[PDB]
Amino acid sequence: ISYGNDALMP
Amino acid sequence: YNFFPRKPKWDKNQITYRIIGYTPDLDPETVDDAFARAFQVWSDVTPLRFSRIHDGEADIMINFGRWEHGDGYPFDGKDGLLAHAFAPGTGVGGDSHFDDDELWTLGKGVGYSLFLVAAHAFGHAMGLEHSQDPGALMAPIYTYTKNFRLSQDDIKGIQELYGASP
Ligand SMILES: [Ca+2]
Ligand SMILES: [Ca+2]
Ligand SMILES: [Ca+2]
Ligand SMILES: [Zn+2]
Ligand SMILES: [Zn+2]
Repeated sequence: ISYGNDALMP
Repeated sequence: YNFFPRKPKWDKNQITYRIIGYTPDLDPETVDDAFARAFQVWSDVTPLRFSRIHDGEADIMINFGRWEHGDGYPFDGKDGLLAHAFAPGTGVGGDSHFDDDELWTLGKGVGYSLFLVAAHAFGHAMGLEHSQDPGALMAPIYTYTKNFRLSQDDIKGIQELYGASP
């Protein structure tokens, strides 16, 4: 399954 | 492999983490071990060393959450986002949160391996973006496997930020 946009920036 | 814009990374090799909360899905010891092994994936191939603390603000603050959980990046119930993490930086940077509307297991059932998702999430927490290599830990898709091994794409990527241990 996709992780989706789980890569964020502070 | 890929990086976040402007290639953020930790400015030191000694990184602290703290587990602020737990899931009812697994024993706390199993949760702790899952996270420990997820960090070891990365410390295996860099000079990064991860130390747990039980008080104060660690570099990587780890927690479980549901829906809106305090950072304005809400989770979405079961399915969709399984977890997220912030690129290296102060404050919320590095922090890694797991959607407890998912069922956390070690890969079986209508659920997800906490070890595998954490290892992926911690990749982002270290400064890695998603990889176009489908076999990479940092691929944008979750695929379960019984015997995980970090791919060469992941190794090359993480070492381009931090080097290898001498
Ligand atoms: Ca979700
Ligand atoms: Ca942080
Ligand atoms: Ca859960
Ligand atoms: Zn991801
Ligand atoms: Zn969050």
